[PDB]
Amino acid sequence: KRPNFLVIVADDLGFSDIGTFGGEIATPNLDALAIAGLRLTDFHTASAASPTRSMLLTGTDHHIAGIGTMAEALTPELEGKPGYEGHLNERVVALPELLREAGYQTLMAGKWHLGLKPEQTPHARGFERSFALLPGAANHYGFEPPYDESTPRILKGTPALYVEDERYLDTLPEGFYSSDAFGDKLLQYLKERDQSRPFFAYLPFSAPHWPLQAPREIVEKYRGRYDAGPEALRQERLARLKELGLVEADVEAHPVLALTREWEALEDEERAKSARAMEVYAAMVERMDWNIGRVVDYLRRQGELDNTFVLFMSDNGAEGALLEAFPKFGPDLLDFLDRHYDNSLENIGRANSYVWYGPRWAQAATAPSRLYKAFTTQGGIRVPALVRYPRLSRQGAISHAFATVMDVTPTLLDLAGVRHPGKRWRGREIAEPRGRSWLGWLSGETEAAHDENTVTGWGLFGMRAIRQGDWKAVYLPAPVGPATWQLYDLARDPGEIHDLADSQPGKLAELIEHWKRYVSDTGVVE
Ligand SMILES: [Ca+2]
Repeated sequence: KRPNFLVIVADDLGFSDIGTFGGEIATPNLDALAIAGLRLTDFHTASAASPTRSMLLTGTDHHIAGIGTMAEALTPELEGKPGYEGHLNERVVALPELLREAGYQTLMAGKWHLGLKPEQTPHARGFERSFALLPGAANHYGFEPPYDESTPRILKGTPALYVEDERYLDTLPEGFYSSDAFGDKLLQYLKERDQSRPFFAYLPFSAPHWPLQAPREIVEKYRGRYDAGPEALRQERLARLKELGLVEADVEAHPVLALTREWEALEDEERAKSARAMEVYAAMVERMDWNIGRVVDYLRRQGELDNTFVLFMSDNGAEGALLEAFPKFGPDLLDFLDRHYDNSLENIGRANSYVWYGPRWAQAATAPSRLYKAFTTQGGIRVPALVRYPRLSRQGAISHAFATVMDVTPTLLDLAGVRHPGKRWRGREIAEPRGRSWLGWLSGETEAAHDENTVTGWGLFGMRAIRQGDWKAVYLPAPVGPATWQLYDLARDPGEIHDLADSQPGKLAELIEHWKRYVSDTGVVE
């Protein structure tokens, strides 16, 4: 029989957060899947949420699929540019659209971030059943601030805007907490399914994305765990990554860069609030894991899990952003939060708190990689991923084989026996995948789905990367980089520390040719 699919996406989860990826956070359900499956150390997304999601569900690049930049970042200049529509566009066909016409039941519960309008919903784009947060974020409990002209832009852009199928919801249920509600709905849809046909189940959490919020009883489990701070944590993560074989023992970690005060420079009250944010974060991840368990355990008891291809991934690097640092997110975010929320120590994590853990906590989870979410360095794009499917040969191991989010759609089509329709679908021109099916690799026929000549690009927020084999060039503009192409050998320098631009000018030049072709193939506009 054709397999089921369960595609689970964490939101801004960091590389070493989960237990089997070197973390101290309780993730038993994921860990059971991970150790019996295949853990990926060289799996890549885009550097931010909607770009990644557009790639996941198409098998092509975000600049083609409609999210050339984030909608919330769109300009009048970028306006009519193809692929910069700000929603999944009609130049692509989505994975669920293809499966659904081939007899799969398409079921989703979670964050969408691929369009706000009726014709852009999961219902519109291939899901027979869906319960979805349409924006990029929202209050986990559905506590909404006043909305008027004076509301910070980052809050105006993140209302708790939910749909079920075609119905825009006017209320949320009592006791609504995002991760629990997604677990509840997806379980509902699975229990309500036609058991005589396969399913494609999509479970995009909004945890552990800001605002950091979680049940108090889970936050309590972490009381005091993070009192030694983000650098002490980074060292624990690095040690554990090397003990587990996820990173080689000789790997040189990128230095931590931030403009904030280091832990030892903070006052006791400042530390206590920052540590509490990280305790809350941990609980978000544990609670997400618990919901995943509810879904997976149900499938297991049904006798369906072993014929379910289970993919878990984060959508981008850990979130190091200081939301107060960007005037576009304002005006006066901190003041608004001071007047509308309660970020007192004892209230952090509750519905009427609103915190984010910042650059030092984030870089603890991306280490040894350079930087974090919204950068084209490895910190922003290399994400934890696991595949559990016992029909595959490559299970029980850790793989450092190059892989991307664009490989997923072709892999699942392949397993489903469903052909990509080529260049036309429903009477319109569509893009063909840029990724490659993982089947030969995971079936043990080949060592990897890519090779030394594979070329992949990235570009978002003025930053660039271009990679061929294990050679990668990066471009970070001022004030966050040198506004010049830097060149790295990822096989020797996973931390992107040693710029080889001057010593290997021919390799850089080759990569710059690839970058131009990437721009041209995908329609990148800066
Ligand atoms: Ca994200």
